[PDB]
Amino acid sequence: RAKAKTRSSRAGLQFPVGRVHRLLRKGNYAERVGAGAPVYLAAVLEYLTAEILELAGNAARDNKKTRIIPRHLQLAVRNDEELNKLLGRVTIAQGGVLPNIQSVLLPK
Amino acid sequence: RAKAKTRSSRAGLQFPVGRVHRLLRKGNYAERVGAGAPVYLAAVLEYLTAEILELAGNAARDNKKTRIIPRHLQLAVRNDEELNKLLGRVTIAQGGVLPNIQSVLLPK
Amino acid sequence: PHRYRPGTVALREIRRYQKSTELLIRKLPFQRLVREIAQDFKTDLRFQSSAVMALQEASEAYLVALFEDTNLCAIHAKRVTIMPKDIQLARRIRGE
Amino acid sequence: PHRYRPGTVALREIRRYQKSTELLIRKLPFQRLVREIAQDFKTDLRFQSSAVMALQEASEAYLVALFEDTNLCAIHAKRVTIMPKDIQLARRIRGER
Amino acid sequence: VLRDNIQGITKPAIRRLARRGGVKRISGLIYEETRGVLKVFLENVIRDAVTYTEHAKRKTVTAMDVVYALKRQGRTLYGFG
Amino acid sequence: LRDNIQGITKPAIRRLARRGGVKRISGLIYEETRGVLKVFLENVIRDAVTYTEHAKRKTVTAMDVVYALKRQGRTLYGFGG
Amino acid sequence: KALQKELEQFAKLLKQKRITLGYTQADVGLTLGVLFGKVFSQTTICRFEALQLSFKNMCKLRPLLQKWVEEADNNENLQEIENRVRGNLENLFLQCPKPTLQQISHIAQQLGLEKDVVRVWFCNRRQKGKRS
Amino acid sequence: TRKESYAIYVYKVLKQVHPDTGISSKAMSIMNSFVNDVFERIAGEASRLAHYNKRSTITSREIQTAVRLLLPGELAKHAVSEGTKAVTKYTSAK
Amino acid sequence: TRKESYAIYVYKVLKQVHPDTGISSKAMSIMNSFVNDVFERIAGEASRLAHYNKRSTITSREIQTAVRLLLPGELAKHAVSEGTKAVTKYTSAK
DNA sequence: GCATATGCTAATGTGTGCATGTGTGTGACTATGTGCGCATGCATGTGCATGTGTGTGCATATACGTGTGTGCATGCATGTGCATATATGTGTGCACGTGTGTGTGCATGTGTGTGTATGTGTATATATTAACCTGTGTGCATTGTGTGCATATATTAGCATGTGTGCA
DNA sequence: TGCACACATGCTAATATATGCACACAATGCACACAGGTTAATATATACACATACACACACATGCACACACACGTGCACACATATATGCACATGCATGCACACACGTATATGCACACACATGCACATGCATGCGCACATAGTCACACACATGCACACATTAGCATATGC
Repeated sequence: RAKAKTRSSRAGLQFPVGRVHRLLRKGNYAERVGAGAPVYLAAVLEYLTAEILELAGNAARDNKKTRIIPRHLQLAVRNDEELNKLLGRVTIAQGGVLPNIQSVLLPK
Repeated sequence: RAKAKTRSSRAGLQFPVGRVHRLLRKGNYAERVGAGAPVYLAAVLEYLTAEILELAGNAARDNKKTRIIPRHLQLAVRNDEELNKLLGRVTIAQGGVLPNIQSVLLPK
Repeated sequence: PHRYRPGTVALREIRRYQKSTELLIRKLPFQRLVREIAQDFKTDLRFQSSAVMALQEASEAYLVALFEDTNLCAIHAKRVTIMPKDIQLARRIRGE
Repeated sequence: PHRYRPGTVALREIRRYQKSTELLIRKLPFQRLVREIAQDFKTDLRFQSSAVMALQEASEAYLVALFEDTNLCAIHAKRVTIMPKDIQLARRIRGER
Repeated sequence: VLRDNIQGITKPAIRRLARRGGVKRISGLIYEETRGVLKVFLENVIRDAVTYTEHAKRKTVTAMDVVYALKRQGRTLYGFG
Repeated sequence: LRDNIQGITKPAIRRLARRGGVKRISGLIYEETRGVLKVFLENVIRDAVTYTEHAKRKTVTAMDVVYALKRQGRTLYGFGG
Repeated sequence: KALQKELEQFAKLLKQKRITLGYTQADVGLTLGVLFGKVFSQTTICRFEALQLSFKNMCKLRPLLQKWVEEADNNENLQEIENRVRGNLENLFLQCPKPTLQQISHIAQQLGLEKDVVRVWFCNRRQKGKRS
Repeated sequence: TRKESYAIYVYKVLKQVHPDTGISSKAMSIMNSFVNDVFERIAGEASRLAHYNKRSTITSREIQTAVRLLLPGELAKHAVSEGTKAVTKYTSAK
Repeated sequence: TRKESYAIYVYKVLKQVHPDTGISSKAMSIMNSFVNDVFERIAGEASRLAHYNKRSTITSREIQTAVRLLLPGELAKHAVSEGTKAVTKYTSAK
C-alpha cells in the first residue's frame, strides 16, 4: 500500500473528515453518503468553530485573560448578530447575560 | 400457503400497519424496525385521528352541518386543551380563529 | 341621520371576522407582492396557484396572531388602541 | 448615618449580577426541590451531581430571560416595578400557557 | 410582480386582520408598521422556499416548497400537502 | 422532602431579577415566580425521568436532562450535549 | 385731556337717565351689585354725579355705569324682583407707637374688635400721625 | 402516477365515530397533513431514543416512550393504552 | 471505554486563530456541544432534503442547501465558500 | 321721611423687602476597581495502545443525461360591481399633570442553614460472554389502493320575515 | 319607549363538490433461510446517598421613609363612522409556451469486505493562569449649603363707605 493520508489533510481541514463520514453513516440520515458530503460538512463545522473561537479569544483578551471560559463564549455569541440568531434558543452554561440596563431605569 | 390477511386486521386497526412499516423502513429512522413498532404507531395515529374527528363532527353538528370543513377542525383543536397543546405551532388553513373579545373592549 | 357611536361598528366587525374563515387580503395584490419579493432571489420564477395560497394562509395567520398579542400589550398599558410600540414589544417577547 | 436613596443600590446589584456568571439560587435547597418534584414521577430516584447542575443552569437561565421579558412589559406600562400581571403577559406572548 | 406592491396591502385589509385579532381601535401608524412586518415575514419564507426550489433544480415554486419552508421556521401549515 | 419550593428564597429571586435588569420588584412577584419555576421544573424533570425509564436506569443523568431540555426547545450547552 | 369733558357730559346724561328711570342712588348701587357683584354705596354715586371722585376712579367706574344704562332699558320688573374705644386706643398710644402682634391680639380681645380691623386701624393711625 | 395519502383510512375512522357525517376535500387534506406530522414527530423521537441508547432497532418500546414525550398528559395515557392493546391483539393473533 | 469528542480538533482550530490563548474544560465542553448541535441540524436538514427529492444519498449539494437554510446571511455565504473550497481541494488530491 | 351732599375715616391697593423654598453645585461616605503577592488545582504536554479510519479491489445500484408528452402557469382580453380612497364631522380615548397613600427599598442585628471537607457503605451502571430469537432478504402470489369516471347529495345564493341590539 | 339598523331564519333553485364505483397495478403478505442485534447472566468498578463536622456568610425579621403607582381630572386631536366617487379585483375565458414529470439506458460512484497502520483517547505528571486577599487609588453618591427667585405685607397713596348734616 501507499502511505495512508487522512482525508482531512487531503481537504486541508483540521476537523476529522473520516469521523464525520462515519457519524453520517450511522446517524440514520440516508442509506448512502456521498464522498464530498463529509468534506463539505467538516469544513463548515471548522469554519463555524473558528468564528466563535476568534470572537471568544478577543473577549478573553479584553478581560485580560489568557484562557477562554464560558463567559467569553457567551459574550462572543450574543454580541455577534449572526451568531446570536444561530444560537438564539441555546443556553450556554456559566455564560451569564449581556450587561444591559434600560435607559428609563437610569437616574436622571 | 394461506389466504393473506393484512396486519391491520390482525391488530384490529383501520390505519395501514403494512404501509407504516414501509414508511418507517424507508424513512431513515433506524437500521431495523421491530414487528410491534408499526402496529403501535398505527394504533396511536388511528386514536388521534378518531379524537379530532369526533370533536370536529360535534362542531359540525353544532353548526347544523353534515360535512366537516376546516372550520370544524380548527374549532375542535382550539377548544380542546390537550389538542391545542399538541398543535400549538400548527396553522390550519381556512380554519379561522376562536371567537374571543377582551372584556375591556366590551361596551360599558 | 342615524350614526353609531365610535367602537360599536368596530365590535360588530370583530364578531363578523372572528366568525368567518375567508382570506382578508385581496388575492391579486398579495400575489404581486409575493412575486416582487421573490424576484430578489431568482429571476423569472413561476408559482403554483396553491403555492401563493399557502403563502397567503400563513401570512394572514401570522398577522392575526400578532395582532392578538399586540392587543394584549395595548390592554396591558391600560389602552384600547394598538400602537407600533405594541407590535414592537410583542415581537421582542416572541423572539423576532 | 449614610443612606442610599431607593433604587441606587438596586442599580448597583444589576451591574454586579450582570457581570458575573455564578448560580444565584443556593445549590442545596434547589437540589431538595428537584428531588421532591421527581418523587411524583418515580420513587427511589437517584440523581447524578451534574444532572442537578444542568437543571439549575437551565432553570436560572429560563427565569432570568423571563425577568428580562417581564421588565419590558412593566416599562411598556410606564412602570419601573415588575408585577405578577407583567409575568403573566410575558408568558402569554411567549406561548408558555 | 411589479414594483412597490407592499401598498397593495391596503389599510382596510390590515383593519380586517386586526378585527380577526380582536382589535377594537387602531392607530394610524399601525398600517406602515404592519407592512414592514409582513414584508420581513414574507422575505424569510420566500427565501427558504426558493432555496428548496433551487435544490430541486426547478423554476416553479410549489406548495410543498412553501410548506417545507414554513415547517423549517416552526410554522407548520396544514391543508396543502 | 416536603415544601421545598420555599427554599427558593426572596433574596434568590431578587438576584435573578437583578441579572434580568429589574430595578423594582413587587411583593407578589416572589410567590408568582415560585409557581413559574415549579411548572418549568415539572416539564423538564418529567421528560428527563421518561428518558431514564427507557434506558431502564434508576439514576437521572446529565444527558437525560440535556435531551429533555432539547425536546422542549431549550438546548443547553456544556453538559455533554 | 378732553376725557374730562367727555366724562362730564356722560355724567350729566347719566343723571338725566337716573332721574327719568325713577331709581335712587342706593337703588343704583343695588342694581350694580345684582348685575355685576360689586355693589357700590350711594356716596360713590353722589360723588360721581357731582364729579367729586378722583380721575382714576372716574375712569374705573365709567364702564360699569355705561353697561348698566345700556342694559337696564329693556325690562325693569325682573331686575327689581365708637368714641370710648377711640379714647382707649388713643390712650394705648403715646406709649408704644408700633405694638407687636402679641400685644395686638390682647388689644383686640380687650376691646372686642376684630384682629384685622384693629390692625388696619393701627396702620391708619400711624399713617395720619406721620402725615404731620 | 399514484399519490399515497391517508384519506381512505381517515374516512373509515370517521364512519365509526360519525357514521352520517362527511368531510370536505380541504378538511381531508388537513387530516392527511396531521397524520403525517404526528407520524414524523413520533418516528423522529423514537429514532433519537434508539440512538441515545446505542440501539439499531425501533421497537414498540421506543414508540411508547416517544408517545409519552410528545403527547400531553391524558392524551398520552389513552394513546399508550390503544397502542398496547393493538400490539397485544396483534401478537395474540400472530 | 473511549468517549469520542471534538476537543482535540477544537484545540487545533484555537491554535490557528489564537496561538497564545487557552481554553477551559467547561468552555471546551460548550464548544463540543456546539459542534454536535450544528452537525445534527445540518445533517437533519440534508436528510430531509434528500427525502423531499426522492434521493437516497446525501451529497455535498444537500449539505450546501442545508447550510444556506440553517445559517444566517453572511454566515451562510462564508460557510458555503469554505465547504466548496475544501471539496474542490479534496477532489484535486483524490 | 326719604333722598341726596358732606367730613371723616376702614380698607384696599401699588409697590416692595424680606423671608422661605427650591434647585444646583460640592465635603464626607461608600463601594468598585487596580495592582501586588501567593498558593491551588486545573489545564497542558507526554506516552501506551487500541480501535478506527484508510488503502484496495470488487460488485451493485443509484443517479444522470436524453428524449418524451402533457399539464399548467403566464399572459391577454372583457365584463360587472364590490371594495377602496377621499373627505367630513365629532366623540372619546390618549396623554398630560396633580396629588396621596403605601408599598417597597435600604439598612441593621441575629442566628441558622448552606457550603466544604471527610469518610463509608451500598446500590448500580457498565462491560464481558454466550446464544437465540427476531429482523432482514428474497421471491412469488395477489389483494388492497389510487385513478378515472358517473352520481346526487350538501352547500350556496336570494327574498321576505323575525327578532335583536343600539341609540336618542 | 319607540325608531332604525344589522344579523338571523324558513324558504326555494341551482350547482359544484363530495360520494360511490370499476380497473389495473404496485405494494403488501407469505414463506422460507440467514445472521446479527439483543438479551441475560455474571462480574466489577463507580459514584451516589448517607452521615458527620465545622465555620460563616447569607437569610430573616425589623424599623424607617422615600417615591412610585394609582386614582383623578383636564383638554385635544386622533381615529371612528359615514357618504360618495371610482379604481380594480374577481371571474371567465382563450391561447401558447414551457417546464415538469415519466421513461430508459448506463456509467459513475458508493457500499462491502479486509488487512493494517496510526491517529485518538485514557492516564500520567507538571507548572502556570486563576483565584484569594491585602492595601490603595478612585469614581460615585448625596447630602448639605448657598444663592436666586418669588409671594404677604406693609410704606405710603388712593378709594369708598359710615354718621350725620342738609334738602325736596
